[PDB]
Order: sequence, then structure tokens, then C-alpha cells
Amino acid sequence: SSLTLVKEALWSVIDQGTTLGGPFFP
Amino acid sequence: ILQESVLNKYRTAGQIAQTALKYVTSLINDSYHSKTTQRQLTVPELCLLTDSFILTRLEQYYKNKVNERGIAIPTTIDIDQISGGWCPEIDDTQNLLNWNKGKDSTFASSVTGTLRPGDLVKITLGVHIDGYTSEVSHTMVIYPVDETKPILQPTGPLLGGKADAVAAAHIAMETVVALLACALTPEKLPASLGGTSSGITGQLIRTIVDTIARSYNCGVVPGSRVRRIRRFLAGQNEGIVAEREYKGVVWTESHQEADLLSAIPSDDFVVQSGEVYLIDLKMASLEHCTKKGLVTLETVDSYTGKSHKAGELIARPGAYVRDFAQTHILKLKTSRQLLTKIDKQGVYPFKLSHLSSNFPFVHENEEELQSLKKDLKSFRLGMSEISNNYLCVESPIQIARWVPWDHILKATNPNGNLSYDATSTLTLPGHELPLPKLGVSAIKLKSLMNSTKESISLPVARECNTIVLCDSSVSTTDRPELLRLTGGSKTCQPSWIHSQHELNPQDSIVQGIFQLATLAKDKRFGLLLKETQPMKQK
Amino acid sequence: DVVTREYTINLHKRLHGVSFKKRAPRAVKEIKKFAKLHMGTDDVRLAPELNQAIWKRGVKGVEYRLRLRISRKRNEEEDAKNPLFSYVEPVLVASAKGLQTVVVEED
Amino acid sequence: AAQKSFRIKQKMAKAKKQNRPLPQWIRLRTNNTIRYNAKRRNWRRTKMNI
Amino acid sequence: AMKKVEDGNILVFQVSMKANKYQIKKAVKELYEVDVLKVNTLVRPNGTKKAYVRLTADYDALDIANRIGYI
Amino acid sequence: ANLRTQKRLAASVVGVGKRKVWLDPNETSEIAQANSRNAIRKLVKNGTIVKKAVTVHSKSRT
Amino acid sequence: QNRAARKNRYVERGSDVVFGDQDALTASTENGVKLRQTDRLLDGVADGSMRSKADRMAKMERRERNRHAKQGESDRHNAVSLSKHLFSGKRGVGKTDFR
Amino acid sequence: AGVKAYELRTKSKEQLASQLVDLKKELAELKVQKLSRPSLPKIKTVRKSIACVLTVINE
RNA sequence: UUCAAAUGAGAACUUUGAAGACUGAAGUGGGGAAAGGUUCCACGUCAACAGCAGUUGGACGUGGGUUAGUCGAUCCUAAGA
Ligand SMILES: [Mg+2]
Ligand SMILES: [Mg+2]
Ligand SMILES: [Mg+2]
Ligand SMILES: [Mg+2]
Ligand SMILES: [Mg+2]
Ligand SMILES: [Mg+2]
Ligand SMILES: [Mg+2]
Repeated sequence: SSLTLVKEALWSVIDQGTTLGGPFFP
Repeated sequence: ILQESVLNKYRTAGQIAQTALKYVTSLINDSYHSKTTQRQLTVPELCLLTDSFILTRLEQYYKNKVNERGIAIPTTIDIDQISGGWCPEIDDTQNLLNWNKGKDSTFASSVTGTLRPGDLVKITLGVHIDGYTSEVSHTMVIYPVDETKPILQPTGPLLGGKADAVAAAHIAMETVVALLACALTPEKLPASLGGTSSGITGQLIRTIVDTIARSYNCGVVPGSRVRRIRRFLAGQNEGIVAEREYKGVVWTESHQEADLLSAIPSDDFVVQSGEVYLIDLKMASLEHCTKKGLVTLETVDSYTGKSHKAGELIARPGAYVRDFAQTHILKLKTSRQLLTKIDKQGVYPFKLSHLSSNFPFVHENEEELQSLKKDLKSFRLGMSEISNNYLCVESPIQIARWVPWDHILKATNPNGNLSYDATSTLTLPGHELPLPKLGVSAIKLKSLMNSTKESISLPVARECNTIVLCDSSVSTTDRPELLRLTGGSKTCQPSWIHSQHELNPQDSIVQGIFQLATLAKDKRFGLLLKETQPMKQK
Repeated sequence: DVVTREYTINLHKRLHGVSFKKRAPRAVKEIKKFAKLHMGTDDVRLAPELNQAIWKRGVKGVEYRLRLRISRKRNEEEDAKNPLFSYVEPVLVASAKGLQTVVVEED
Repeated sequence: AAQKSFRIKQKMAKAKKQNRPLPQWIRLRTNNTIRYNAKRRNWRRTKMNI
Repeated sequence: AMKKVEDGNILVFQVSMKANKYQIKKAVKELYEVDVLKVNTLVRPNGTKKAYVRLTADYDALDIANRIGYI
Repeated sequence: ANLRTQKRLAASVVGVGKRKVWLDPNETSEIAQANSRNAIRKLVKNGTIVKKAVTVHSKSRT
Repeated sequence: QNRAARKNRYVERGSDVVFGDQDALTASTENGVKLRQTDRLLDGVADGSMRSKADRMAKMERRERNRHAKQGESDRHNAVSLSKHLFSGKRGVGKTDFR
Repeated sequence: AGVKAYELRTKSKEQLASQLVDLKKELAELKVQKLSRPSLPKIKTVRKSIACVLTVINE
């Protein structure tokens, strides 16, 4: 079943950094 | 068709929108950050003052030369989980307190009207002249005030999922602006980003936005769009009013399902010169999600007896939309007068306070506010019969929600595709398939969201700009350039945030984003972006 | 073929011996049959002013002769089963006596 | 009659409230054997007899 | 019923069958803190009692409608 | 279309019988929109609905 | 007439642009009810698929009474097997029961 | 949800009277909302809370 | 009884207009008593019923509507109980 295949696929799939602004009020 | 008059009307609308955004930012900073003001303004007060400011600024422009003008998007202030539609009227403060007594403190900021530190305040407003609409929306952060410092500054930057959402929204906004400006110079497109001979595509827009959101661990709220704007067709009511032609890229639960498995909008278009684009992006934080789930929307009603949930928000929407295709003669004289006033507005969403003769106020007086409330009482009386005959509808209040995939997969729906909400007043959200491949309808999805015990809400950050792609003849300097009517470093300046996530430089899309940023910063042999400046007041 | 003519119809010999309650309806049906004979059209439409002229002197007071203007025109609707139809109009004249079939030039 | 007594009017009110077909959600219940309103009354078919 | 709010400053209520006009007036004045000009009553064909309560000129039925929540 | 209610309302508003009320056959949608006596009054004012005159009963021969 | 025609001009507006060819914008109810009007028949069934299933069930159930030509659920006229005034006849030389 | 009899029984007469009045006000508000929303499950628990408060007072 | 237009898949029968007639104030008009009990009115709508038809209906489905110190009951007594 296509629904079964879709559900199986979804089940198998689900199974420094950055700094903006500054010390002030814009 | 771009022209001198059309460009001037767009520029005037954008200038008024930028000035209103500056006005609201200054008001909020005075109320909660500088603390110079004695009385702290509330959300309905800020919205009403913004609408009056927009009307008073627009009154001087194109008088007796343009048939129709006014507020396109009513001033909306959304906090954290609220993703849109929050513009409460001044006569609903006690109603909100009475409705939400005995509830949790999760929506305490919105219920009381007073902002709190750490809140993400999303301010949205639009101005139209002769149907040419310019819209702005900016997320900002509310901070606690330092005491030891001589200068008013925040104690520290924003940390966590809210910071992730703000960073993702800002980076996506800037990158999409640069990418759309690259459409006027197709030879300046990076090779790793896309074809040198190929143009700008909705597929490229979607993959850039999804890459940024996945890098910052955020989801795209199902209201986000990057679309084309024409006269009287700006998507001011996208989920309410249907449109004959659409050109843009949208994000939905269907798109989330398709990406997981990897009138109708399609990402099979090429961005063309001489066009106006609206970019509205909402990023929902996924910090608290320890599983893989789906982002959806919950509609807020005014009924307290529908459930017993402690963390439920009860409110009444403040904006209405007139359906000019529906005609019915009313029985109340007050209702007929209100309908005449509503028809005098146009095809944009309106507030009941906008229809008062006192509004906008010339001098802000307590007696003026009392007269406005007195008018609002009879306006509610007329609106009850107007809405009872389907002449006007509500723009809904929506909250971002997270539903895990395992609950959806374990759920059973005996109807499948055939199910739909028959009690829905609106046609467009009533007949919807958010999960076409799983055959789960909107009513079934709402049932699953209410039944799940791990259905949480997600904070949302929003950024929305309007741009025009002016060609060589349209532009001032004989070379094509992008006129950003709303947004920029002057009005939409990012707040102090810090995130532990960043773009990963080992990816081709990330390299293309870096090249887009570099070419946007290059003003000589790169892209030309001209930002609209806010007009001075004093 | 679009065409327009004027005729005189002898309703006296067509209504000879007819019951009094049926004289005007039979005059209507005879006029329709007359137009069908002269134009080959199964679709005949009578003007309401022509109906007034038929019914002017009550149910049993139909005039002996009527002067009619019959126009064969084109049926513009796609759903119609016939491409042509006839439209019958009254010709209010001094008298319906001593008149011959004539062709009216359409401008 | 127009000038009626309260007992008559109360019985008329009860009959008016009883005058209805089945709710549709009754038909969806498990093991439901009720398929129509077998006690339905109309003003021109069966008289109430006071 | 909503027409009477703007037409005669009149609120329309469904009240108990055992209540008379004195009890209706006292209950309205107690519950909504408004002076009642007069009360008219009828028994509906469904067996419930309907009361047209007209307030005095000092008070507006529109305010009471907005307070109750139906408008 | 069905204008029975509108004809009855026009007769009541004008103050004559249904035999004395004329509805414009070209303004059918405009008449069908009129569900109230106020709208009927508007139609009478703008001429969509007209009051006919009485049938004469002359007394000259008498 | 030229002055009147030049005065009577039609200028499009935003309503004509947006809702010129569109219609509806609101789901039409099955019983033609208003927004806050109760629907006795359909308020207990939220979704239109189950509404259609219930409608089909009622229509299939109606068929026998339709064949019996009842005016409705309330038409429950009962006929006797035999009428005594029709089957109690011994007519002598005298008074009869009918003409 | 709703009130609990053993929690009600630890209170005084005036507290129970105030709770009953508040429950009656909430019931009136719910009956106002019911005119627009035909399905309102909170009405049942408010009614049962009123009945329980009356039961404890009478006891 | 007739003509035209509209609605509709479908019009002898629905709607509007145009005509011809009738009840002829002891009416086919306008109100009531007894009786009926929502049949009143709006919206939706055609399976069954309207011994033809039907887009129409006193039919079917959902609702709205009956406001009194002065109109009646309520009070009085009659033949009577
Ligand atoms: Mg003979
Ligand atoms: Mg009374
Ligand atoms: Mg006679
Ligand atoms: Mg006569
Ligand atoms: Mg038949
Ligand atoms: Mg009727
Ligand atoms: Mg009925």
C-alpha cells in the first residue's frame, strides 16, 4: 500500500556562533 | 508597469511606514527601556497611537490627487508564541482580564498589555497610496535596564531559542533581499549558488531560507511568503481573500512533509525586472523540541467554556475584512451607517476605531478617548449584525504550535482525504489539506494537536520588507538597483542577541550566501541597494 | 436568411365556427401557423402589442383581417435548436383591406 | 382559540418543542437502531385532542 | 431584540416562569446596577418567559450589552 | 426570481392594494435585494416601484 | 445628452479590482442559517464527510415510507381491514342505509 | 475538573457562599457564550460544582 | 384565458411586466366567536404529498415572531351545581 510505504518512510526518517546588535537600545 | 508616479506613490508609502516604525520603536524604548516616561504604554495604546500617527502623516500627502489611501495593514504587536493578528482595541482590556482570569501566566504580557523583559515584540504595519502598498514588520527584544552604567544599555544580550529565531530571521531577510537584487544583474549570481546564465528561482529562494532555518534550528511558520505585489493586490488578506494569479514561494505543513520525505502557489517562476516583491518571514524556535515534529497554527477564540486548559489564550480579534462580493440589507440603522463607513474604507483590513470621526485625534485628550470609546460601543452594536450576515469576517489570531511526527503517524483517521471542517465560517481554511501525502485534513490536525500531551508552543521572530527592482530607465543612476521601501539599518536594526549556532562554511549554499553578502556590501562592482529613509518629525 | 415582409391574414375564415371562449387563443395559434407557413420557422414569437391587438375586443371579438409584419432573424444563442426564428409584429393601419404582401427593406 | 388557557398553551409549547426530526449524530452511534422519529406529529395529520 | 437597544433603550431577557415584574426589575437592578424604567413580559410559544426591560434615561442599554458580552 | 414578498411590502408601504403596485421589470435584482420596508420606500422614491392611478368610474352619463 | 453621458462615467475601484469576478468568500450553510443561528439537525456532526454519511443513511432509510407514499414521518394513517357499514348489508323493503 | 467535596468541607459558611456566588456568575457567563458556541463542555462541570457546594452547605 | 422577459437541466401551471375577464359591498373584500395549534414570517429546499405538472406550496429542513393599570379573563349574580 502506498500509504503504508509513506508511513514507513516517514517513520524511518524520524527514527563561536553569531552575534547581532550591541550594548544599546536601537 | 513601473512609472514615475507609481514609484513616487510607493516611495511615499514606504517613507510613511518607516516613520511609523521609528515612532513605535521610540515609544517602546521610552516606555520600557529608557524609563523616562512616567506612565508605561500598553499594547492597545501603542497600536492606536501608531494608527493615528500613520493617518496624520498620510493626510498631508496626495490630498485631492489620489482617490483612495489609508492604512493597509493595521498596527499589529505580536509577543513570543503569537504569530499574528494581535491588535486589540482599547475597549477590550477589562474583557481580556476577565476572560483570562484563572489562566496561566504564559500569555500574561498579551493579557495585561504590559511588556516584560526577554519578550520578542513583532511590530507590523502597512501603508497604501492609490492601492500601491508598502509593508514593514520588525522583531525587537525587550531587555532589563542596567543600573551601574551611566548610559542606558541592556544588562546582557538575548540568549537561547529567541536569539536563534531573531538571528535566523535577520539573516534570511538580508540574504533574500540580496538574492532578489541579484535578479537585475544575472551575471553577478554566484556559480555555486546557481546558474550563471540562469535567473532567480523560487527553488533557490526556498533552499536558501530552509538552509538558514536548519542551520539555526528553526522552522518556517506556515505564513511566510516571498511574493509579487501589484495594485490593490498586496496579500493583505492571503488566507481570507482568494486571488486569481499568484507568483511567489510559500511554506506550509505540506512543504514540511515533502521536505521530510525527500491560485496554488508554485516555486516555478523567474524573478523579473520592474516588479515589486513583499518578503515576510517568520522563524519559530526549536530549542525545546527534543524530537522531530511539525509546525502548525492554532486559532484563538473568545470562548472560555470550550475547554479546561490552563495555558489557553482567550481573546477577540481587532481587525476585520469586508467581503464586497456579499450583499445584504441590514435591519439596524446603526449597522447600515457602519456598513457605509466600512465601504468607504476599501479592500484593506480595518479596525473599528478607524471608523470613528474623532479618530485620528488632533490633540490627545481624555475626553477624545472617551468619545472614541462611546463611538466604539455603537460600532460593536452594528458590527454584530454586520458579521451575522457574512458581510465582514475576522482576521484570525494565530499561535505557533509544535506537534511531534510519531503522534501523527500513530493517529488514525477513518475519513482521510474526505474529511473537512463543515462548521468553518471561512472557505479557504475550512477546505485545507496540510498533509496531502498522509491524507490528514485541517480538522484532523487540530484534533491531533489538542489531543497530544507534548504539543508545545514556539516563540516566533518576524522580518518583513517590501522592495522594488528598478531597471535602468526607472533608476536614478542609469543602472538597475533594488529600492528597499521598508527595512534597513536605520529602522530594522537588529537587537543585542547571541546564538550558539552559525552557518556552516563547508556547504555550497552557505558559500553562496557569503558571496551574496559580500556583493551586497560591495557598492562599486557589486549590487546596488537603495534604502528608503524615514522622514523627520521635529 | 434575414428577411422582413408585411402580410394580411384573414382570421375570419380561420375562426369560422369556433367556440367563443377559444376565438382569441385560436387566433394566436393560427397566426403562429401562418408565420410558420410563410417563413419555414418552427420558432415563432409574437409581440405583446400584437397580443393586445388580437385581444382588444375581448375573447370573442377578433378582427376579420390583421396586417402583420413578420421578420425572420438569426437565433444568436448556441443552446437553441434552430438557427432562425420568426418575430411577428402588428401593423396598425387605417384599414386591413386591400393590402398585398410587401417586402420591407432593412436598414 | 386566541383567548386560550395557560394549561392549553403549555401543552402546545411542549408539542412545539417535540416537533422535530432526529439529530444526525444519533445515527452515527454504536449499535443505533433508531432510524426515524416514529412519534412525529403534524397539525394536519393527527389532532392532539386537547 | 438587538434593534430595541438602539430603538428604545430596552434589554431583552429570558426569565423564569415563576418570576413576576417586581422580581425581574429587582434582579436586573441588582445584577447590572441600572435603574429600570419599566418591564413588559410575555410567555413565548416554546414555554419560556421573555422580558422587555426598559432602563431610565440616565443609563444606556448599549453599555450593559457590551458588559454582558453579546453585542 | 420571486418578488411576491416585495409586491406585498410595496402594497403595504404605499397604502394601496397589490392591484395598484407596479414593479419595474428591468430592476429585478434591485427589487429582490429589498427585504425591508425601508428599502421598499427607497425603491418607491427612486421610481423602481410606482403607484398606479385608480380605474375611472365617470358620472357624466349619470 | 452628450453632457449627461460625459458626466455619467464609470471609474474602477479597489473593490472592482479585487472582488470584480470573485464570489462567495464564505461557506454557504446547508440550511441557509446565519452566523450565530443554531442548526438543530447538524450541530452535533462537526465534519462534512460524516454529515454526508448521515444524510445518505437518512435518504436510504426514507425509501419504504416513500414507496408507501407517506407525506412524512408524521403521516401514520391506519386503515381498517373491513368496514362494517360496507359489509353489513341486508336490504329489505323499507329504509336503506345509503342512496 | 470542578470542586471537590472534601476540600469544600474544610471551609466556613461565608467562604462557601462566596464560592457559590462566583460559580453562579461563571454559569451566567457560560450561558451567554452558549448562544454563539453550541458545544460548551465547561457548563457541566460548573453545574456540578454548584450542586456540590449546595450539598456541602446543607450537610 | 393569452403574449413577452427572467429563473431553471426541464415552464400550460413559479416571478415581473403586458392584455382579456370575474367576485360586484347579503363579495371571491375587511374583522371576529367556537375549533385548530404555529398552519403566521424569513432563509434554505424537492425524495414523498398537492388524483397532470411544478423551479411553486398550508409540503420538507433551520430559525424568527404574540410586550396592556385603561382590551378580556380575573369580580358579580342568572337557570342551575
Ligand atoms: Mg358550429
Ligand atoms: Mg401580558
Ligand atoms: Mg354573475
Ligand atoms: Mg361583472
Ligand atoms: Mg401529481
Ligand atoms: Mg405562507
Ligand atoms: Mg415549516
